[PDB]
Amino acid sequence: SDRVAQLTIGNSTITTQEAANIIVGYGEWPSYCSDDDATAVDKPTRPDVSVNRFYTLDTKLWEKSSKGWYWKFPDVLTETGVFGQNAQFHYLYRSGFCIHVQCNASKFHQGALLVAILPEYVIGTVAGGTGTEDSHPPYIQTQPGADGFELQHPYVLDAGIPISQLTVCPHQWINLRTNNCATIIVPYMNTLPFDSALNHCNFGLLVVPISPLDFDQGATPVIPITITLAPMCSEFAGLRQAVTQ
Amino acid sequence: SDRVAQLTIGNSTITTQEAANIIVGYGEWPSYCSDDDATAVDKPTRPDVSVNRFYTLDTKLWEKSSKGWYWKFPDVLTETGVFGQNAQFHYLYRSGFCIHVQCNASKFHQGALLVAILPEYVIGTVAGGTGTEDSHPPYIQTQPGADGFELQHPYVLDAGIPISQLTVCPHQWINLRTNNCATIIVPYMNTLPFDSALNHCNFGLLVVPISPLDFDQGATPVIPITITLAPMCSEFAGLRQAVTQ
Amino acid sequence: SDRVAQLTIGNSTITTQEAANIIVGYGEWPSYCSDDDATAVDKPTRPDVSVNRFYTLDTKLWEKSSKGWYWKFPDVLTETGVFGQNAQFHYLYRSGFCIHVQCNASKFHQGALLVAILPEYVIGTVAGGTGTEDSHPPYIQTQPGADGFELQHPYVLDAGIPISQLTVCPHQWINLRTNNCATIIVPYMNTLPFDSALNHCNFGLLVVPISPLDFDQGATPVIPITITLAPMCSEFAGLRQAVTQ
Amino acid sequence: ETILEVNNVPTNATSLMERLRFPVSAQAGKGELCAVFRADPGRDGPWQSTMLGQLCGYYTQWSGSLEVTFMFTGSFMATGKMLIAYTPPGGPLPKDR
Amino acid sequence: GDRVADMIESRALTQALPAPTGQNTQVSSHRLDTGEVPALQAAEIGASSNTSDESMIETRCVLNSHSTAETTLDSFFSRAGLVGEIDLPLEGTTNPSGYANWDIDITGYAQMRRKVELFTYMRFDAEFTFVACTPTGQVVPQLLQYMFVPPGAPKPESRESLAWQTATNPSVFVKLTDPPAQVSVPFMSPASAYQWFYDGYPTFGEHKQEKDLEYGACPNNMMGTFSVRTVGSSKSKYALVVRIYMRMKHVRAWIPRPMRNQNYLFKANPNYAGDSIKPTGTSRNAITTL
Amino acid sequence: GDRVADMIESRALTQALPAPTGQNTQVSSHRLDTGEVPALQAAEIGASSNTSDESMIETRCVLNSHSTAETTLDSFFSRAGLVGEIDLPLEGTTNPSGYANWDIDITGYAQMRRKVELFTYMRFDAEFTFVACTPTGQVVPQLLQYMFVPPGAPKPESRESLAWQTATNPSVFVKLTDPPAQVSVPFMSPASAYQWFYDGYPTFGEHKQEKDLEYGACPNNMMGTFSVRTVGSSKSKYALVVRIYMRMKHVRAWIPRPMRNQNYLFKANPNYAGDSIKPTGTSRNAITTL
Amino acid sequence: EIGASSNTSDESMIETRCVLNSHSTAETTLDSFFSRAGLVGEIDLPLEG
Amino acid sequence: SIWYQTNYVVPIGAPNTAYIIALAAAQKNFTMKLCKDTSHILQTASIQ
Ligand SMILES: *[C@@H]1O[C@H](CO)[C@@H](O[C@@H]2O[C@H](CO)[C@@H](O[C@@H]3O[C@H](CO[C@H]4O[C@H](CO[C@H]5O[C@H](CO)[C@@H](O)[C@H](O)[C@@H]5O[C@H]5O[C@H](CO)[C@@H](O)[C@H](O)[C@@H]5O)[C@@H](O)[C@H](O[C@H]5O[C@H](CO)[C@@H](O)[C@H](O)[C@@H]5O[C@H]5O[C@H](CO)[C@@H](O)[C@H](O)[C@@H]5O)[C@@H]4O)[C@@H](O)[C@H](O[C@H]4O[C@H](CO)[C@@H](O)[C@H](O)[C@@H]4O[C@H]4O[C@H](CO)[C@@H](O)[C@H](O)[C@@H]4O[C@H]4O[C@H](CO)[C@@H](O)[C@H](O)[C@@H]4O)[C@@H]3O)[C@H](O)[C@H]2NC(C)=O)[C@H](O)[C@H]1NC(C)=O
Ligand SMILES: *[C@@H]1O[C@H](CO)[C@@H](O[C@@H]2O[C@H](CO)[C@@H](O[C@@H]3O[C@H](CO[C@H]4O[C@H](CO[C@H]5O[C@H](CO)[C@@H](O)[C@H](O)[C@@H]5O[C@H]5O[C@H](CO)[C@@H](O)[C@H](O)[C@@H]5O)[C@@H](O)[C@H](O[C@H]5O[C@H](CO)[C@@H](O)[C@H](O)[C@@H]5O[C@H]5O[C@H](CO)[C@@H](O)[C@H](O)[C@@H]5O)[C@@H]4O)[C@@H](O)[C@H](O[C@H]4O[C@H](CO)[C@@H](O)[C@H](O)[C@@H]4O[C@H]4O[C@H](CO)[C@@H](O)[C@H](O)[C@@H]4O[C@H]4O[C@H](CO)[C@@H](O)[C@H](O)[C@@H]4O)[C@@H]3O)[C@H](O)[C@H]2NC(C)=O)[C@H](O)[C@H]1NC(C)=O
Ligand SMILES: *[C@@H]1O[C@H](CO)[C@@H](O[C@@H]2O[C@H](CO)[C@@H](O[C@@H]3O[C@H](CO[C@H]4O[C@H](CO[C@H]5O[C@H](CO)[C@@H](O)[C@H](O)[C@@H]5O[C@H]5O[C@H](CO)[C@@H](O)[C@H](O)[C@@H]5O)[C@@H](O)[C@H](O[C@H]5O[C@H](CO)[C@@H](O)[C@H](O)[C@@H]5O[C@H]5O[C@H](CO)[C@@H](O)[C@H](O)[C@@H]5O)[C@@H]4O)[C@@H](O)[C@H](O[C@H]4O[C@H](CO)[C@@H](O)[C@H](O)[C@@H]4O[C@H]4O[C@H](CO)[C@@H](O)[C@H](O)[C@@H]4O[C@H]4O[C@H](CO)[C@@H](O)[C@H](O)[C@@H]4O)[C@@H]3O)[C@H](O)[C@H]2NC(C)=O)[C@H](O)[C@H]1NC(C)=O
Ligand SMILES: CCO/N=C/c1ccc(OCC[C@@H](C)CCN2CCN(c3ccnc(N)c3)C2=O)cc1
Ligand SMILES: CCO/N=C/c1ccc(OCC[C@@H](C)CCN2CCN(c3ccnc(N)c3)C2=O)cc1
Repeated sequence: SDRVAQLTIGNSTITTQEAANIIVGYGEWPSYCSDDDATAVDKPTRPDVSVNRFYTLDTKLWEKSSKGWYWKFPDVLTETGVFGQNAQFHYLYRSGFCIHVQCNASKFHQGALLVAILPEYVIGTVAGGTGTEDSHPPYIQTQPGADGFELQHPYVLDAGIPISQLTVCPHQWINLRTNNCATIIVPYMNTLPFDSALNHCNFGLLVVPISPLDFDQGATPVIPITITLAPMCSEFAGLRQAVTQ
Repeated sequence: SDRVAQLTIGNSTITTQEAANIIVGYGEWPSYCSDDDATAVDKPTRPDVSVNRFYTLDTKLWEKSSKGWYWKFPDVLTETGVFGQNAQFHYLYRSGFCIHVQCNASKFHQGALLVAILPEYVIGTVAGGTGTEDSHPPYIQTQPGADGFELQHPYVLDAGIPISQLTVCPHQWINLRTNNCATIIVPYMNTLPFDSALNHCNFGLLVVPISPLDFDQGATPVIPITITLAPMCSEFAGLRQAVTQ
Repeated sequence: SDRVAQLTIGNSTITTQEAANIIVGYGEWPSYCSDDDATAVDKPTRPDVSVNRFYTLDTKLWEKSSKGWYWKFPDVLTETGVFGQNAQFHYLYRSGFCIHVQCNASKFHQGALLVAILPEYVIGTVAGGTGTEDSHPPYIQTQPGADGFELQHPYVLDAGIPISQLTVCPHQWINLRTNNCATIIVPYMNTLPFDSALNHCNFGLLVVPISPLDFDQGATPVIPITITLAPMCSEFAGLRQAVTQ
Repeated sequence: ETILEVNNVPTNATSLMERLRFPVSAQAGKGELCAVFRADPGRDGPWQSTMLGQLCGYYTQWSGSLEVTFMFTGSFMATGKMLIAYTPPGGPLPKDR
Repeated sequence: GDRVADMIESRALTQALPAPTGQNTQVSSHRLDTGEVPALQAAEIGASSNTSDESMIETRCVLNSHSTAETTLDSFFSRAGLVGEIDLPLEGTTNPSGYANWDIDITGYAQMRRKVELFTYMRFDAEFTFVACTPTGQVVPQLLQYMFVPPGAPKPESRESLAWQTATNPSVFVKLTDPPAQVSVPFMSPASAYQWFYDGYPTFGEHKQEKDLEYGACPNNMMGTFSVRTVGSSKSKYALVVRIYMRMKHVRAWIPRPMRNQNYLFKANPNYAGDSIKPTGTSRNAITTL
Repeated sequence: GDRVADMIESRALTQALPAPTGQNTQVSSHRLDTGEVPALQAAEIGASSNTSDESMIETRCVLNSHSTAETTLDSFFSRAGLVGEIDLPLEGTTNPSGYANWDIDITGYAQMRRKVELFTYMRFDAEFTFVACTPTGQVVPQLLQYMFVPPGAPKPESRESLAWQTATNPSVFVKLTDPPAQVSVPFMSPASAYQWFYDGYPTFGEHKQEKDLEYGACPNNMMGTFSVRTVGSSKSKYALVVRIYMRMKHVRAWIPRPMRNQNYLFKANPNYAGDSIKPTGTSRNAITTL
Repeated sequence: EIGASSNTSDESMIETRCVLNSHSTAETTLDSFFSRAGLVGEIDLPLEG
Repeated sequence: SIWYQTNYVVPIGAPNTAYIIALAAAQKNFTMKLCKDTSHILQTASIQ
């Protein structure tokens, strides 16, 4: 009654029969902006079906020597579907997300992942190596899009913060002896109630193998990791022509 | 709701998630000596935490050609901890026992054990082979202590009684396809309500592989058997200086 | 009705028929730790008979030129009996003490003693004689055990405090024309409600002849002083393996 | 709950992710020591990675019981039993199980 | 006088139901039902299986009136079995002077010993009977004195001794023309049950090889010495045997245990033949035949 | 769930009466009475004698209105005594670079130490005051930073260190033209009382001669380090002293003990001079004179 | 792997006593952790430089 | 201290070396007091 689930929203459902449990980030569901909070005076659009779908984005192969990946949300979906068309026309934006990452393996493979969220995941550099040149990260390390980006130094998460206490932020583990998926429901976290969808990326989805993959030779050596996400309770405002960046 | 358990008493707990069930020996829990039964007229000591602990004693390796082992209780614990200090100071003694024997294996290993109790397990010898010389067993075969002792002829249990009807006495099986542990709760069985802890050994824990261990070569060849026991409702009387034997 | 007494606790009693009176140190009996005071969250052991006994420890001969002795409690009983076994297994400890010191003499001998308690009796040295070298006392002067230790300079009690105002602390006199024993009941005095029994010695029993022994030659020249003590309301916590020091 | 680094042995920059987890393996024997660590969040050691041990770095004195959770990340069909023993103070590093 | 809440807070699972007859078999029918299965048990629990007849086969209403009174302990043990034999020969080595001290150990013959070794602790009254005769079988006009020597009483050392005055010991004077002397004996042990098995030593101290003779010897079971002499100053002119039969009554037995399958070799120890460990049953050449 | 009667059956003698003034003396007369004697006490009981004035001498009615408020612990201890002195000289050996770490041990001066060593356990709040000046006495326009380093915080190692940023430590910035900086300090110890005497060792293990330095050192009493620097990157042009005065308030003291009579020699140990044990009083040539 | 901190208490792991915990949690609030004046800026106004 | 109680048994085809991740937190009776500055100072030079 906990191992088996089904998440239907929009026209797309996903079934899982070896889940762990759904955690709701910071204990509350995504919701619409109340009139106590809103400052924009134009009526928002709320598509309510066409953008609240599980978008399956990409597939990272996980071998025995991987480091970890990250996806900046919502810039994984400003190139995809009716979410990517409404977020490019409209200046303002708010939504929550239901984030579901699948990674199946046999009952002989082993290894654990820490799929975790963290809001305002800013990216530092190696500062020129020795630490004296103020190098800023490029635009693709900042906002990789639906392609994702691989961590260089996952012990410090490319930001000088340790991964050992990433477990404070909303997370759950995918260890291949127990579960194969990890649902994380995230509300809209930001100070101001709407923001731009092209500039500001509210959070980043860190997916790091902490305990590495291991399997005896003869088993299937290709163990993919696919993340599917669904913008919940999304609404846009401030209509103008299409910007792409 | 039966496969998973937890036995906490004292400051030590043991968890098991592939148990069979707890059997209570002869249908009753260990209890204190009532004033209808007691004959000693000094007030007993009852330590109630410091001696009601799961003492993990030893580790017998079980290979494909083993015979069986036995431990004489309570002489496995007259050398260990605050039980071994209270039983050496005090002449009288009574307690029950919660006896938990672990033996894990993979889902490819096979084999079954008969971990059984029997009260007043007296030990015979081979009578000089042909059966004409009255040989008595030595002190180490009689009371091996926490080291245990291996059975010579397990079909007759070194006492001329067959193991085929050992299943009368309180027992349960560890077959490695179903369970990995076997809890046996034993009350205090003896005629007189207290007795000496150094001379009289109330019962013996026979642990005999009946169906032998078997596994194809490549699996883990070291399959240990560890027994943990907890004196429940123990009380001592008759304080004097320390005897060791 | 005051000269004759009997102190039975545990399985051991002592009779006295020329006592003075029992004084209770600081006006209160030893008691168990209430739940307003306790901070440890494991259930304490309370042996209640096996450790609340009058342990007769040693015998100091008192001649005409003695200085005085001291015993650090409870380190006189961390080598003796079931108290010495429970205090070596358990980290925490609290108890009171009933301290009874016997010294009989004839009706022609004379002399007086000041058997007194004092809590936190720390020991200084002679500072290298002239008083310029920071010498610390050795471990045997600090904690002599059941053997006791003889005072070097009893006028300053080896601590720079005069014996003339030791009479503030709980005490009573053994002058050989009136009494032959001195019962001092001491509660548990320490800041924190339990402490270690191997490191911290709560108080010291100073037994100093102030008025010296005197007798004409022909009388019995051997006048012993034996101290017997009984831990009252003792309880231990924090079970681990045996430390001895 | 927050990742305590019991395996605080490796130090070079290419193997700092080795610290977060410590190995178990098929022993050929009886009761071997897997890992041992100090159980106090103030002392320099394993507890400096957890947020219990770094918010306690701002406070001089702490109290209360504290929990340690061990997640086994092996395969499905690999079983075993581990003994996780907390020794109270005074008692030294234990020599056998 | 406490403020703590730890001290102020500081039983059988089975009920003996009356069962005079074996239980009836109620009518069952077929069942085609998932979910519940009465056949598939778990024998690794260590419980005997509670599967009945009705949930395995279609049965009829059988009113079982078969009594279970023959199988009680008072009907299984109250049969006088041979537990001792005392020889009083005319000339020989074994008791040549017409007295014999037979210490009461009823584990000397393997039919009474085999039954009472099924249980560990037994508490019972007994009535002993002393059938005495010449070794050829015939009865002779000879007077005998049996007497019971408790632990501590003086053992009689000869026929014409002083301990046969029986000032406080119980004694029986029967001649052989009479019927066999039958006396009842109470439960005399200091413990609450005669334990047939005492895994332990009676005395403290170091336990070397010279004093392993005490192993298994409990003083709560050895209840004295039974002495018998031919009443007279002269020697009697008849060789004698005295067979001792005892039946147990008012029996309470505790803690069953496996029944002996190897031959008995000695008294008061379970020593068995080492090279001659025989199987507990008969055998056959193959398993797929009969 | 017990049938035993042993487990189911399993406090101060003195009452604090209010006494604002010393007690009155009621009128007594003579008494010529046998049987009862108020003079003859028994000092071997170990009790102070309860003999009053009235039962030794004919007294008058004296209404004693002498208050006992000056002798309470809050009036005996709430006086600011010198417990520390910190030197910040221009050039020298002892702190030549304008910082000083003085760990808070108030047993360094023998007037405040002598009073608070009367009691064993004391629990108190304190208000420290830091009177700072040039060694000639005059005040100079110099800015100082005091900061309190608890056990575990980084000790500042220089004047221009990073630990002087005081992100969480409490710190006081006062210049010497100002009045003395006075801050109040709570009861900070982990134990329930600052014990002035700890007969024991803090750590376990064997106790050899090399680590007898820990004897008498309790961690519940050492409460950190008080650090002071002249605020600036350059060196200050004024030699400085900082005298620290503390008075105790909200005082609770337990377990009195004899007051020191030998000279103090070191901090945190009662070591005394061995050849120079002086008597606790003055002396006279004979006992029968004055 | 749920991603929840464990709700196992003291009482269901070890035999415990009644401890009335009166240890206050007021020092750990945000208004007591942050209301300390820390050095956040330094401004130099030198004579010549 | 963490001790093997029986073993770590595997079938053929499973990896014979597994990894345990140790997570740690406090209970609900955990309190702290007397706030101070931390022991590590995360700065060496002037932060530019
Ligand atoms: C002029 O001149 C110049 C100079 O020379 C030249 O140049 C050149 O070029 C060429 C061309 O390109 C080249 O060659 C190439 O190479 C490549 C590479 O290699 C390298 O690298 C690798 C990598 O690694 C990785 O991975 C692994 C696993 O796999 C792991 O383990 C590791 O760790 C790593 O990881 C990493 O990375 C990743 C990525 O992804 C990530 O993720 C992670 O994170 C990490 O970081 C490596 O390994 C290698 O190494 C090597 O070396 C070393 C030394 O030191 C050693 O030790 C090792 O062992 C190795 O060796 C081996 O190997 C190799 C291979 O690799 C070989 O060759 C050798 O011999 C040996 O054996 C390196 O470094 C590669 O890849 C390639 O190969 C390919 O090709 C060939 C022909 O061509 C063949 O034969 C092979 O087989 C292969 O094939 C494959 O692949 C493909 C593509 O990919 C595919 O499609 C296919 O299908 C196949 O697959 C298959 O098979 C396999 C087996 O192998 C299996 O597994 C699977 O499943 C399937 O079935 C090539 O070779 C070169 O290099 C250069 N040079 C140099 C010097 O380098 C030029 O050219 C000229 N010009 C003209 C015009 O000519
Ligand atoms: C003078 O002279 C003299 C005369 O010679 C000499 O003497 C000598 O001495 C020496 C020294 O000591 C010796 O040698 C040695 O030996 C030993 C023994 O052997 C024997 O025994 C065995 C046993 O068995 C058992 O077990 C099994 C299993 O394992 C089973 O199956 C069976 O059944 C059994 O069981 C039983 O027992 C048990 C016990 O525990 C119980 O429990 C049960 O119940 C039962 O009862 C046996 O087996 C053997 O056998 C043999 O032989 C036969 C004939 O008949 C055959 O058939 C067989 O097969 C065998 O053979 C094989 O093996 C062997 C071995 O064993 C080899 O050698 C051969 O070659 C073949 O291969 C016998 O009888 C042993 O043990 C040893 O060995 C060792 O060492 C070596 C060198 O030194 C090496 O190389 C090896 O490898 C080994 O090593 C191992 O071990 C160790 C110890 O233990 C360890 O530590 C290590 O680590 C190792 O382990 C490893 O490996 C393995 C493989 O092997 C594996 O498995 C594992 O896992 C790991 O990895 C030695 O060799 C001898 O003996 C003697 N002699 C005679 C004749 O004997 C003297 O010395 C001189 N002097 C001078 C001065 O020099
Ligand atoms: C080489 O060379 C070297 C050099 O010389 C050598 O060395 C040597 O050695 C030796 C041997 O050891 C030695 O000898 C010895 O000595 C010893 C010691 O003496 C010393 O000391 C003492 C002590 O005192 C104490 O005590 C008292 C009482 O008693 C008191 O009074 C005091 O005060 C003191 O007190 C203190 O101490 C204590 C202890 O306990 C404490 O407690 C307290 O607190 C305090 O502090 C002393 O006294 C002495 O003195 C002396 O001297 C002086 C001079 O100045 C004078 O004045 C005096 O008077 C004295 O003298 C006298 O005495 C002596 C004795 O003592 C004599 O001898 C003389 O002659 C005179 O008379 C000193 O200083 C001792 O002890 C010893 O003696 C012993 O022995 C002998 C022989 O041997 C004998 O004869 C004697 O008698 C004795 O005996 C006794 O003892 C024992 C043991 O203890 C016993 O057991 C016995 O039994 C006896 O007892 C008895 O008797 C008695 C009488 O006496 C009585 O009382 C009782 O009761 C009983 O009956 C010895 O002598 C030496 O010294 C060294 N040297 C030098 C110089 O020193 C070497 O050896 C070489 N080598 C080789 C090889 O040879
Ligand atoms: C004129 C007077 O006539 N008197 C007759 C008469 C008859 C019998 C009698 O006492 C009968 C004692 C039996 C009832 C029980 C014998 N028992 C107890 C258990 N035990 C055991 C236990 C463990 N190991 C061994 N070897 C032996 C054993 O042998 C006393 C007096
Ligand atoms: C800007 C920030 O301004 N901060 C000022 C400031 C002032 C004081 C302060 O803490 C005062 C501590 C005292 C009240 C008690 C000192 N105590 C306790 C018992 N003890 C003992 C016990 C046994 N042996 C020895 N040697 C010594 C001892 O010395 C902290 C901070």
